[PDB]
Amino acid sequence: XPYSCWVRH
Amino acid sequence: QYSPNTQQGRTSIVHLFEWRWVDIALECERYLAPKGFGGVQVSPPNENVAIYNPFRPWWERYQPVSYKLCTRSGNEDEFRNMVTRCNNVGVRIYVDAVINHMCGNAVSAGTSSTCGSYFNPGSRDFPAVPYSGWDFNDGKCKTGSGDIENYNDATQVRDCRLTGLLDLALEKDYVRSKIAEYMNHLIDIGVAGFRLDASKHMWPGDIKAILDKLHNLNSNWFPAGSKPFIYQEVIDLGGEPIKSSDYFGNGRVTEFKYGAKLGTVIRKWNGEKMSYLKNWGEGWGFVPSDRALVFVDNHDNQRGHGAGGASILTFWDARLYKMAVGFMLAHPYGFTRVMSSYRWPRQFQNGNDVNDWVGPPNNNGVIKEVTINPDTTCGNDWVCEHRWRQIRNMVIFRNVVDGQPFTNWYDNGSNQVAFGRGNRGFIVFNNDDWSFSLTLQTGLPAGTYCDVISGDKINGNCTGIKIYVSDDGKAHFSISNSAEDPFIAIHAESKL
Ligand SMILES: [Ca+2]
Ligand SMILES: [Cl-]
Repeated sequence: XPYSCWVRH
Repeated sequence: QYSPNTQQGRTSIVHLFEWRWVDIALECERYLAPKGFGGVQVSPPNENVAIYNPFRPWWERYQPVSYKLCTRSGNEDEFRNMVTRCNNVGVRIYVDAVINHMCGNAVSAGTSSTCGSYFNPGSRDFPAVPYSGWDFNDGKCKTGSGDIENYNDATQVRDCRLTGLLDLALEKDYVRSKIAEYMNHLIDIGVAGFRLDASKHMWPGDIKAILDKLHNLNSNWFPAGSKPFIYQEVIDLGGEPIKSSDYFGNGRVTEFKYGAKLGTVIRKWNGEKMSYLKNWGEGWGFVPSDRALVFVDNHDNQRGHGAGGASILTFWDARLYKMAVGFMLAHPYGFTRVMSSYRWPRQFQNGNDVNDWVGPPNNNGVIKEVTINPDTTCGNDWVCEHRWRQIRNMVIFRNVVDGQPFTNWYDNGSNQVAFGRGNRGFIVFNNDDWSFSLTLQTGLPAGTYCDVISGDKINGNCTGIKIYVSDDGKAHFSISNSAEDPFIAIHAESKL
């Protein structure tokens, strides 16, 4: 998703 | 809200991604103004969470803590100083407005924020605004997790938490008024418009209700009754219930199909060819030209995980990237934004870059200044694409041909194409695996023209290739497929 898939970090 | 409010004859904006305010102020004076740039999109200027694992990622700036103008880019004084100095040389400032949400619901409470403000996400307390739990959509969202779970459901996309980011209750007048107070502070400082981050996750009518509250632009720099330029970030590639056209009442929208399609074409992927660009624009299903903000890459999808994935061209693919930016800047569709990036240690594992979070060049979290190298590029690992001769000169080309019709199209049925802009500019691309040697109708008045891709016009001299246009408007062009930059551009102000 959003912000270059930030949530996976 | 549709007009950029740039000075007469400036037609592009540049995203100085994560630059410090003092460096943007200097850049306005030393480069952007003399070279004809219209304006600067700045990183969000409001206080955000300081995230230390991973160490200070660029996207911490999309997790607000307050609306104080206090960030790693600088404080309110430096921000005001930048906006005044840029406006005073005719270069506008557009602000990245993060108004859908505050920070992530799982962030630890405390003062790990760029101005030291206290905040507590678990208890929904942002006393520096102030926001309380009454100001968020926890009671409005209908998903079990409280997060956005299904993008076929336009309601939860708007009322639930985007990847856990606390979703502001934008229907409440109090919240609209806090946001408008923030944007009016910026307007009165002198900003010319706003990028509305995450606009898909806001109701079009809530956006309208916030914009209704905004002042007109600062009357020291803008004509009376001027309205902030609004461009809304909506990623619409089709197939979803939310359409970017649902936002046309509020301003322009980002056209993310533009760079995704142009990247696949210039890469020659999926059976695409440059000759197919003859009908580029709404003929490819894009939004109307007067509602589009276009770009080859942005700060997000240049990291390869975004809208377009690996097809997006970036500074890492410099040779094709210059061609794509050149086509974009020459073609009349849309209002153009050019990216200006920083380097990071890219490390792909399974087609995705595990370092795509890395923030701007820094010493222990303090952003490094932009230094100007002797060849007028940048040091300290700022890429400064907007200073590349091939890109800067096409920013100028677009100024020179502004208003002129797309005309004199040629193609070889493969990847060698050309076209003119009225009688003011002509551009020729060779993306085939053999040379392009052909006489073309240019539409331009007879004479000698400096190719502004390979060189520059200085005094009455060219530093690169020269093109000879005869009385019939025709000119011979030779472009090897091995050429460093396999395209040539000439225009009225490059004529000797
Ligand atoms: Ca929302
Ligand atoms: Cl964007």
